[PDB]
Amino acid sequence: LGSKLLVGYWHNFDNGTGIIKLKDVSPKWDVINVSFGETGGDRSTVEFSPVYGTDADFKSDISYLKSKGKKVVLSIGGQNGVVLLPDNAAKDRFINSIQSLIDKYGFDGIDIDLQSGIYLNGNDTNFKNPTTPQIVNLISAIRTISDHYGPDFLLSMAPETAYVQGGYSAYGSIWGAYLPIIYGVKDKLTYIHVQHYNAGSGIGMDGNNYNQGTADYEVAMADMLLHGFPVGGNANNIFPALRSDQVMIGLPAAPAAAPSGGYISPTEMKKALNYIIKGVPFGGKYKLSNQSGYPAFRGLMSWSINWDAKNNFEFSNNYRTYFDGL
Ligand SMILES: CC(=O)N[C@@H]1[C@@H](O)[C@H](O[C@@H]2O[C@H](CO)[C@@H](O)[C@H](O)[C@H]2NC(C)=O)[C@@H](CO)O[C@H]1O
Repeated sequence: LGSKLLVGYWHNFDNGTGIIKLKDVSPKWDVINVSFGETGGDRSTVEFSPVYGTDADFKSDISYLKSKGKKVVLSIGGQNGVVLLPDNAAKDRFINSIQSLIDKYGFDGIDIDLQSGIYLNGNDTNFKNPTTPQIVNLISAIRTISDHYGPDFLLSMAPETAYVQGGYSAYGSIWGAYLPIIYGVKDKLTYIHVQHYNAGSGIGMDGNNYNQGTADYEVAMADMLLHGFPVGGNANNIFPALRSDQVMIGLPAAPAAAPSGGYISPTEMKKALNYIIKGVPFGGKYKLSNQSGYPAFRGLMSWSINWDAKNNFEFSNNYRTYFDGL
């Protein structure tokens, strides 16, 4: 896996942007997050069927990409996905159904993109030791699935900001709810790409409010994970820094990819990237915690490959050239 990645979500569906067959995906993407595994009635058995091709065709397309150095990852969740693991039985259905799918298609890893059904219960106050079954069991399942595969099974996650940086303001309900998951699987975690979009405003470690889609916002939000931060207003409850190589930023490929805002122009985003990676500022209001940068910052994720293809390949072309240019 390269040191500066472009991770692109791939639509296993036509939402009007069309279907791109796997071999027609731009090689600028290093990792392809196939979207999405979802559940039926039991909310625990994950299901997936390719939007084009026989199962064997799709598996073959995945093998081809892998032969080219690309990673093809199964994403679980997104917008409409629901996974509920109230008990061990549900956890086991989740584990087994996901392993079967990885075995069936040869996926390189999994991406956790669960955006519903995840809450810190009352009394669940310690991110190092969660008590909410959904959280405890998700952690357990993720470790178990990761441990079912070889030395470079890829694990990623794409939580919304409330679940992560939100933990700076509160710890309970959705606020900070992915912190225990991140912490619980950090030794297996390849990288996390929080969704810096459909997000409104975020509070930086300088206590200031930042608006999504601005360079300052992107730096302030990433710095939380790069530096670590106190949780829920408690100076004595510090969430530790992840490895810089575990930190990515998730962005919309085009304005329309995130209908509630979040899109940032590459020209503005490169300002943020230069500051995060090299400690080179751009006259912004946010001050980076390490003013000489975090060189090992892992790269950018985008929703999505399909949106990118529809937007003059702006995201993939701009950021591949930027990262290659470093
Ligand atoms: C990772 C990620 O961006 N997850 C969310 C996306 O799922 C979501 O895109 C929407 O996904 C739906 C399936 O879950 C599609 O039906 C829907 O068409 C698609 N919407 C668009 C505009 O592409 C994005 C939307 O910005 O939000 C993410 O949170």
